[PDB]
Amino acid sequence: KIIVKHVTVIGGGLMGAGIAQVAAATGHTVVLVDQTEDILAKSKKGIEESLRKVAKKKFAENPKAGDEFVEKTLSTIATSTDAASVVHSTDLVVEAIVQNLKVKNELFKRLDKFAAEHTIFASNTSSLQITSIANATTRQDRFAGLHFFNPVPVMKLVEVIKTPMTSQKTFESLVDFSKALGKHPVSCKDTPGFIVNRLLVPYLMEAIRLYERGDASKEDIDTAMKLGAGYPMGPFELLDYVGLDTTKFIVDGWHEMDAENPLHQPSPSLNKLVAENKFGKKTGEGFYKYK
Amino acid sequence: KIIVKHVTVIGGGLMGAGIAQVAAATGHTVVLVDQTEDILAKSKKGIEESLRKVAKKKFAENPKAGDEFVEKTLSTIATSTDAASVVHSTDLVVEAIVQNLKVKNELFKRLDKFAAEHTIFASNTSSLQITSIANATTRQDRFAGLHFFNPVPVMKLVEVIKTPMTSQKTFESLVDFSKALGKHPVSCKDTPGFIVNRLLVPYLMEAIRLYERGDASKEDIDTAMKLGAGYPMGPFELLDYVGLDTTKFIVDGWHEMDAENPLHQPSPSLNKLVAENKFGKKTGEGFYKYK
Ligand SMILES: NC(=O)c1ccc[n+]([C@@H]2O[C@H](COP(=O)([O-])OP(=O)(O)OC[C@H]3O[C@@H](n4cnc5c(N)ncnc54)[C@H](O)[C@@H]3O)[C@@H](O)[C@H]2O)c1
Ligand SMILES: NC(=O)c1ccc[n+]([C@@H]2O[C@H](COP(=O)([O-])OP(=O)(O)OC[C@H]3O[C@@H](n4cnc5c(N)ncnc54)[C@H](O)[C@@H]3O)[C@@H](O)[C@H]2O)c1
Repeated sequence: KIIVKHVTVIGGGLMGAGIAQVAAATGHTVVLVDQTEDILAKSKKGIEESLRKVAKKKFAENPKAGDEFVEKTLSTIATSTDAASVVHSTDLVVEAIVQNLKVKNELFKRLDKFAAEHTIFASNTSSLQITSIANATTRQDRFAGLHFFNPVPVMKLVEVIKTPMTSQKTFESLVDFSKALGKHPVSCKDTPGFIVNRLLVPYLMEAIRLYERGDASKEDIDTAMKLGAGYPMGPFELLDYVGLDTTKFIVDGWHEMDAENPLHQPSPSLNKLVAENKFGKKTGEGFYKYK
Repeated sequence: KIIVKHVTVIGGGLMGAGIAQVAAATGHTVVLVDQTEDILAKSKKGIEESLRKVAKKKFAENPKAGDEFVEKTLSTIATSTDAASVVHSTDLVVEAIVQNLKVKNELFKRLDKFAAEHTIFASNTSSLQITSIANATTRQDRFAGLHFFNPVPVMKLVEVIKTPMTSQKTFESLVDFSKALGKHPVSCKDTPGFIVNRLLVPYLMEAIRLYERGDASKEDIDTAMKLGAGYPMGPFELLDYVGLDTTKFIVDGWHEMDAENPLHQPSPSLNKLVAENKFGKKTGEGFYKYK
């Protein structure tokens, strides 16, 4: 049982950068990876900005401290464009790149040849079976899902996904790692949607359908779930918040592998909006318009 | 323009007593109806204790005002075992009794002939279509759903259901009444589950099925939805809170009405717990053990 000290995060987007940020802020030695240096420098700048925002709202009584915090955490975030150059000495690889099974497998297959014997491989994906990706390597015992939620620095939850091949040693390691990041880990098999998404998304789709049916208004559905269920965000504010494109993606997928399941029939409204580039808060408009 | 001032509540259970308490606590004259004097004496005793509980905090700095509040509210709640005798000149009849369609229709067909012409009829039912009960009277235009949530005096939401026969005058009357109770009304057509239950129960069942499939434990699933979706209670904690038998009854109804919808497929575990009289908190045990 080895303790994860060096993390190699692959993906400089919202998730990857967040994962990198939290790992470094909790003492882990990180190497963020992306295709260009501009992508990387820009991703790291976002980390700094986010971290400084944290600093002020924690070290407001001694900026001198907040500065050390931010530079210390930032310094342990090395960067590289070819992950193959650092996996030979890394303890864990957390992938958070484009949802393309082929590209992911090509990545992990090559990474398999460079990685150390102990090195563990994890994917933060939400629309692919960890198993499909793990079979690109001959490291299945050290392969598993490590699912975070945006905004990673804030969401306390982390789903540790166990394939039929994940060893018990790999599992305890990521569980331990999850606690080391200050997050709370849960267990789930390699089933579509895992826990959260499997229970959130189908619900988000139902709300949409109740609206399309004209049974009630969006504003009302949102009020109904917030007040009658105590949810932080109404379903339509949540859809716009997590992305309409992101949502449609996971659902088209589920629908694809089970065309007959009613829980995944596509929504004309969600499609139209998505075809119109109205992805929610990201694009300033989804089911609602924004500032 | 009908302004609801005199309200007749039929049913002194958890929902009934709660609806009467709030109505009376917000300046409306109330007549609570039930089958026997003891029932009534107990319902009114609970209302009095709930109010005291509040008044002992709310008026800590004003004991006198606190008593006046409790007495005035209490004395604005009359009791009776003869509904027909009360609705002679009432403005609103809110029904919250045993979930038997046959019994509700009889009660309403009868009340319909004694109530004043302007009296609006409403049902707080969760497992019946308002249209059905409405057609037991010849006052359908004055018949609607007025759905509250336990604990009534706390939950600020109220679903105002309008059938395709309900008048706008009626709808608006109940919307103003809702605000008068200090609640926040939302509109939904007469469709099974309306909004909250229609979007919450099937989710709760999906949580149960995920567990029945063995994909994840109840504990992790609840932790997952709380930390990952910010929900106040995990689906299992919530299931024990709302009543496994209550939950079950609704789902069955939907299953009977739609025997082929997979969202209403019975849950072996849910049926077992009910069969073993483990309904949740109101038993000390359901999916979990309490106190
Ligand atoms: N958006 C969410 O809240 C959320 C939650 C869970 C999971 N996910 C999934 O996690 C992934 C992370 O998404 P994101 O929002 O950060 O997106 P993003 O587009 O901002 O970041 C992805 C990054 O992957 C890089 N990349 C692509 N191919 C690469 C390769 N071969 N080598 C190195 N880098 C490569 C891209 O240049 C890009 O910067 C997505 O696939 C997404 O579906 C998203
Ligand atoms: N229990 C819940 O959490 C919950 C949540 C939502 C909706 N509901 C619905 O709300 C209504 C209220 O349920 P409750 O929890 O207070 O139940 P309850 O069984 O505690 O109360 C019902 C009351 O109705 C009385 N009653 C029955 N038939 C009657 C009749 N013909 N005339 C007069 N009184 C009669 C009973 O004596 C009893 O006091 C029901 O229709 C129920 O399906 C229940």
